[PDB]
Amino acid sequence: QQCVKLNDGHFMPVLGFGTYAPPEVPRSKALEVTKLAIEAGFRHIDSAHLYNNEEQVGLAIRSKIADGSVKREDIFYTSKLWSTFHRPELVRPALENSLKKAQLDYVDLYLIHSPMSLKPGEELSPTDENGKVIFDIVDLCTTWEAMEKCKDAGLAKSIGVSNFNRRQLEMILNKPGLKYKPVCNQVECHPYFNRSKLLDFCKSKDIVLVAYSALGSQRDKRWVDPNSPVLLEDPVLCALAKKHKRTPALIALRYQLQRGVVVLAKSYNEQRIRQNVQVFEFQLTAEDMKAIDGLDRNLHYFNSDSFASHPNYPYSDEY
Ligand SMILES: NC(=O)C1=CN([C@@H]2O[C@H](COP(=O)(O)OP(=O)(O)OC[C@H]3O[C@@H](n4cnc5c(N)ncnc54)[C@H](OP(=O)(O)O)[C@@H]3O)[C@@H](O)[C@H]2O)C=CC1
Ligand SMILES: C[C@@H]1O[C@@H](OC[C@H]2O[C@@H](Oc3c(-c4ccc(O)c(O)c4)oc4cc(O)cc(O)c4c3=O)[C@H](O)[C@@H](O)[C@@H]2O)[C@H](O)[C@H](O)[C@H]1O
Repeated sequence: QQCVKLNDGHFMPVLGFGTYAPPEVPRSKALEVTKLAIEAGFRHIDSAHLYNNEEQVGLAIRSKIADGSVKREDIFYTSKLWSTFHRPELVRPALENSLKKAQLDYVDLYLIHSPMSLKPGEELSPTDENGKVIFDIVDLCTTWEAMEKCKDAGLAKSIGVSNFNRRQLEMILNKPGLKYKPVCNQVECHPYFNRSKLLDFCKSKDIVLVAYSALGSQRDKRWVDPNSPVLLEDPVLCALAKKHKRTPALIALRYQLQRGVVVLAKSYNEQRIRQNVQVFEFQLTAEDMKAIDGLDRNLHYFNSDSFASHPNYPYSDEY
C-alpha cells in the first residue's frame, strides 16, 4: 500500500493496525485478528510491551510468513519501550525481551512509549504505600542515546517517540552529538483533537505524526469519561459518511491521510478490519477537510489526570 519515507530512508505504511485490547479480551484474539488484518492488507502493525500481546502478534506474523502470505520485509512491526525502562542500561534489554517474545530478529520501529518516567522495575505500574504511582527522574536524552544504540545494533530499523510535545521533541532535536532524529511522534489525534500546531512543527523537522485513537478510542469507562462526545457519532462526520457512501470511521481515517498523518486503526472485528483498508478507495474534498478541521475541541479521550503532577506531563504546553 501507500508508504511515507522516514527521515531515516526507511518506509512506513501510512495505514497501521492497532493491536491493543483490554485485559478482559483473551490473548488468543490478538493472534486471530492480526492474521485477519494481514489477510485484509494491513502491513503496518502497532504493538508494545505494555499491551501484553507481542507474543501473539509475533505468532500471527510468523504464521502469515510461513503460509507464504507475506515476507518479513513486507511487514512493518513497531514496539514501544515502557516508562519503567527509561534508564539507559534498561533500554536494549527491554528491546531484546520484546524481540524474544515476538520471536523476531528486529522491530521496524521502536518508540519511547511516553516521556513520563516511572520507577524502574518489572512491574509496569509501580505504586507507593499510599497507592500512588511512583515517578522516576531520567534525562530522556540519555534514553534516546540508548535508543540510537539499538538502531546501530540492528535491533530496530527505526526509532521514534510517542506522546511527546514540542518542547520534549526539541530536547532531542537539540541534543549535542545527536545521531538519529526521531522518525515519528505517535500521539492521540482525531477530529476532536487534530494536533494541527504539533503537526506543522513535526513537518518542519521531517518527523512523521502517527495518530492513535484516530477513531475516537475504545472508550473504556475506566479511563474515558462516558460524557465525552462519541467521535463516530459526530453529525459532521456522519454527514460526510452518507455523502461519500462510506462510514464515519473511514472519514476520520481519510482525514488524517490527506493532511499527511499516518493513521492507526484498531479493530478486533473481521468485517471492520476489512472495511478499514478501504480508506484508500475514496478522497475527501478540500471543503470536506476544512469542515472536519473545525471540529477540534482539544479533547483527549484518555484520562491522564493522575499524571498531571509528573514533570514530563506533556499536556501542560499549548502543544
Ligand atoms: N502510544 C500510545 O500512547 C498509544 C498508542 N495506541 C495504539 O494506537 C491504536 C489506537 O487505537 P485505539 O485508541 O485503541 O482505538 P481506535 O480509536 O483505533 O479505535 C476505534 C474503535 O472503533 C471501532 N472500529 C474500528 N474500525 C471501525 C469501523 N470501520 N467502524 C466503526 N467502528 C470501528 C473498534 O472497535 P472493534 O474492535 O469493535 O471494531 C475500536 O475499538 C491502539 O490499538 C494502539 O496500537 C493507542 C493508545 C495510546
Ligand atoms: C498519559 C497517558 O499514557 C498512556 O496511558 C497510561 C496508562 O495506560 C493503561 O493501559 C491501558 C491502555 C493503553 C495505554 C497505552 C497504550 O499505548 C495503549 O494502546 C493502551 O488502554 C486501555 C484501553 C481500554 O479500552 C481499557 C483499558 O483498561 C486500557 C488500559 O488499562 C495502564 O493500565 C495505566 O496504568 C497507565 O497509566 C496513553 O498514552 C494515554 O493515551 C495517555 O493519555
